[PDB]
Amino acid sequence: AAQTNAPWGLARISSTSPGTSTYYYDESAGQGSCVYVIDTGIEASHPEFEGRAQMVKTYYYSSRDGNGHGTHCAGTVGSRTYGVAKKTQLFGVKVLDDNGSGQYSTIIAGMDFVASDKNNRNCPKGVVASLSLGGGYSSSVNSAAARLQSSGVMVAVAAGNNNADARNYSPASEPSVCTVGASDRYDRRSSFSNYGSVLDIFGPGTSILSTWIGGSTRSISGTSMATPHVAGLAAYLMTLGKTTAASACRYIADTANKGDLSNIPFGTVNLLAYNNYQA
Ligand SMILES: [Ca+2]
Ligand SMILES: [Ca+2]
Repeated sequence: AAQTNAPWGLARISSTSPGTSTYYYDESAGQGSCVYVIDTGIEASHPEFEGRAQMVKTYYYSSRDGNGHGTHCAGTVGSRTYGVAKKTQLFGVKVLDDNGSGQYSTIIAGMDFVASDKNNRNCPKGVVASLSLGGGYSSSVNSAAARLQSSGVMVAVAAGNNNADARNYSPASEPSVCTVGASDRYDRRSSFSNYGSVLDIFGPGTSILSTWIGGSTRSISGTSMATPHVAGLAAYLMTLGKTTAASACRYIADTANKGDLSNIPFGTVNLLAYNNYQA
């Protein structure tokens, strides 16, 4: 299946090379897999989610995404136009308030909620979690991402937008999860992207067009937008029976476009998330 004049990020993850604008992907499109977006929530009622999105848990007055971040990250995961996995189920978990911040205790509850809640959802194809959030190192948060991962959920976390080594950010520094750096359309590492041995993969991160609240659309940059891409890709690859939750990260890193990116620090992996789809 080809989606012409697709956002550059989608087009790129179906491409050996930059500069193309068609997104190629198996028409299965992550159907029957579930991506839990742990973020500010999801405007489920956005025409772009086609009913496939729902808020499953909040730690605040409203499960409504007043911020947008989560709706935008959910969009890049499984929105019809902007999503990688156009047929995946998206499960909003609002750990972040409408100011886009959240206590580490809350976030941890959210990761643990998903580990359990997946046993309450139909995901024959397998479960993904897209942690487009981060902050200072915290072994507690790291352990929570590890647990989620262990629980049989592919976890994709942002490296962080600090242009520093991601060893010093959580859950970015957790070994067991898929730490995602960000690239731009010209295959450069996004200026803001965190790096370091801990990173597993890059994903489109700069000027990522995706769904926004008030049923709208807008481009925003950040490793936070790379992550949904890779989460999405994991949902697409699990539905194709090409990988499992446990090994998805490895499988994405094996099948990635190698050496393509410029401005990658020595000892950071030069791997760009590829769907490795042949039409
Ligand atoms: Ca674009
Ligand atoms: Ca976002």
